[PDB]
Amino acid sequence: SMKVSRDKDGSKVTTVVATPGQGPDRPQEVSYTDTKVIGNGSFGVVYQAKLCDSGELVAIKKVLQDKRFKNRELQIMRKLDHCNIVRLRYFFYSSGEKKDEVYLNLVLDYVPETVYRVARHYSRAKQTLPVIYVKLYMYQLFRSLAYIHSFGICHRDIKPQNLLLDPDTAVLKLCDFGSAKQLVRGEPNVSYICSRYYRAPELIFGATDYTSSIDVWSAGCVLAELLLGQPIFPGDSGVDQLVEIIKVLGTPTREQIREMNPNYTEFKFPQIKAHPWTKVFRPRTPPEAIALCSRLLEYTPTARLTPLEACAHSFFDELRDPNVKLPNGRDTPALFNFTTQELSSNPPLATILIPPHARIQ
Amino acid sequence: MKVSRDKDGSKVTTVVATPGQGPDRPQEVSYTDTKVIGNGSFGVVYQAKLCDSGELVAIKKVLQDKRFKNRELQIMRKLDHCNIVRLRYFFYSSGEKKDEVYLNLVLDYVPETVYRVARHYSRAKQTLPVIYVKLYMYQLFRSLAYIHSFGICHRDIKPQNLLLDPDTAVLKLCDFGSAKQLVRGEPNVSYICSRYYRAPELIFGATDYTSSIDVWSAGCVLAELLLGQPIFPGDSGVDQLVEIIKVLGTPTREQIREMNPNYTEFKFPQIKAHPWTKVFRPRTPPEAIALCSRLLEYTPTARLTPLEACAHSFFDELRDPNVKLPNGRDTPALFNFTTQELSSNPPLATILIPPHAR
Ligand SMILES: O=C(NCCCN1CCN(c2cccc(Cl)c2Cl)CC1)n1c(=O)[nH]c2ccc(-c3cccnc3)cc21
Ligand SMILES: O=C(NCCCN1CCN(c2cccc(Cl)c2Cl)CC1)n1c(=O)[nH]c2ccc(-c3cccnc3)cc21
Repeated sequence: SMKVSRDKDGSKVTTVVATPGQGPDRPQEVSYTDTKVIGNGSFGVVYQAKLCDSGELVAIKKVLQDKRFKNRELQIMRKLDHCNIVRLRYFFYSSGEKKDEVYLNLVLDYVPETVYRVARHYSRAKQTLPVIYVKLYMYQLFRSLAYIHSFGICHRDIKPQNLLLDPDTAVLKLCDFGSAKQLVRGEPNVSYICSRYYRAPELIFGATDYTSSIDVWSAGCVLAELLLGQPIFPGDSGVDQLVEIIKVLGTPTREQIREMNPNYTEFKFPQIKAHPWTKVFRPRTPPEAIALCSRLLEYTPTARLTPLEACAHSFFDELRDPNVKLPNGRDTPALFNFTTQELSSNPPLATILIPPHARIQ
Repeated sequence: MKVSRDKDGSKVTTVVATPGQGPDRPQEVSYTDTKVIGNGSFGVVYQAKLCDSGELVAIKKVLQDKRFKNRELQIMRKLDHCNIVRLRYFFYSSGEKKDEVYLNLVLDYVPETVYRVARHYSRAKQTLPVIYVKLYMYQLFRSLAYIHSFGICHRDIKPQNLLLDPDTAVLKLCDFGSAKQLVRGEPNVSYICSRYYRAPELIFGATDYTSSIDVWSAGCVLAELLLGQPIFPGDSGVDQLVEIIKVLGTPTREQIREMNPNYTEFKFPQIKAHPWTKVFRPRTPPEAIALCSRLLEYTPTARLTPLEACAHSFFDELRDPNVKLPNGRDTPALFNFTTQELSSNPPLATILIPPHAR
């Protein structure tokens, strides 16, 4: 049930009764107006709306509700609370004319930009994003990956379109969990998740026993794309994607193929040596960024850095400097308020992750 | 290879190349006017002019593994069809720098592709006339019916790999770098075939697929030509599958088992079957929609064979004795079938060869 109405200057106003995303189930009277679509596709429509009272902008994701099982994205969104993940404020059910079908609406934070759009603005003008922003955007993404992985949840669709951005505050928030799923060892999972360009090689090889390290590969493809100005492993087919991976990483040894897809899909690749990673990027590319890419984009999934280990990489040392600031003068967003949940994968890493100045009493 | 010039300042290359569809007696071949016309993954595709007949040719240059023999070459020397690009010659040469051997494939030159022609009508906000949809689709099925009779699967049917001569309306299939003979019992990789056109059993990661993946990809080209845009788009397999469910409906558990037996352990939203007639524009011929529904089937064994598609009622206008091209010329070769081409279903010759043919 929803109650449509108007204000007194015009302005159509919708009022729903929604459940808080987190906390106890205390129903909520939420009124919003100025509804405008901000893109759809597959899952459904994603709207933008303005809250009537406070005037804040929010996003509403409207998908079809399977009457059999409850929506998996909703069960995950309610378990999550992190500064680098888009927050589920409320959620409610509704319809739309007859249909006899139920729609699930997820009221989330609104963030005005995406990494895809920002990287495209710089790419169209023949230039790359300033490295300080690349450090800030990837650190916050690796922080969000270390959080959901602590719960065993794999995003399974890391791409620049799913990385929201506030340009003023440099805050990054991961969004779109319609492909996320808790990965339990011994259980199989579908191999056709994740978008092109960013699929881990074990996904291209059709493996079903993959771990959360596929998110680390996809995040590594985002970092290299921001450095190169174009996707590092493009291709319209899995064969084309693999060729671009062989071009950089080299031919995968037989033991590396076993770690990816143990099924051995029965293919023989051309033998190409290892592209020295320094030749892949621009001349003035920071070598620490090149070092991070090589440690994220590894054939062997267990050899890739964990999200928490990526945050502690030397490429992010500038963010731990006490005098670091955004170019526009403001302070950096919160980068060191780690929780025990966040550090559970490797608590001793807090000796590096939390700089001394972040502990000044 | 011996680089030289003419006498007007043109630069001419002469190599000793082996005829593709011959015994094995190399000749001296000279070409000029070399220009890049394609690149990516495999290598570079050049265009050249034969110094004798002035005939335009395409040279596909790829790197050669010294271990095994290039599988594309071994397939090309076996093929001889009017709707498949012809391997005129092939030769080896150096390049790059680390003493690496390069294989060069001298093929036919066809000036246009289905992708580029369709992209023009899409930009101009119109649809390709159905007569051209008939001619292009028919010749593509004829090419698939040929290679499938050898057990060869193209595994990459897409409009970019469908060359077109606009004046003669001749279609020629090209790009066999993914082609492979599919033998029952042997597994084959599931990461072949380009996006938008991958068969559903490929998205499910099945390794026991048959030649019917080309038929699905063919059906995706037919739907795209009728719509003016891809019918099953998506940057991921989940997105591609959802667009398929919206048209075909939720596949029954029987259809899931026939697609990928492993059952990838996923549950899909229960969407009813979109009426095929509501997918296309109102003026779309019903015979075209009928052919699409018989190509884009969940169960791979339920899809039409390439030969059965050539005999579909959608191509009846092509068998009319008074059909002509919009530019006035006659239709190209459409009925010069061979015994090998019809081996899948010989009784179909009564329909495929109209009474007025030879
Ligand atoms: O996407 C967001 N913001 C984008 C900024 C505004 N842009 C959209 C409108 N526009 C635009 C875009 C393209 C072309 C044109 Cl011509 C135009 Cl005008 C300008 C740019 N989200 C946000 O803020 N909270 C969210 C919560 C969940 C999801 C989400 C997305 C996908 C799947 N599931 C959930 C997305 C957002
Ligand atoms: O592709 C072919 N013809 C079409 C070339 C496409 N364009 C034509 C002209 N043109 C262009 C023209 C006007 C404006 C603009 Cl703006 C432009 Cl760009 C530029 C190019 N092939 C051909 O004739 N024989 C082949 C043999 C093998 C392969 C092949 C391709 C991929 C993998 N393996 C084999 C391709 C051809």
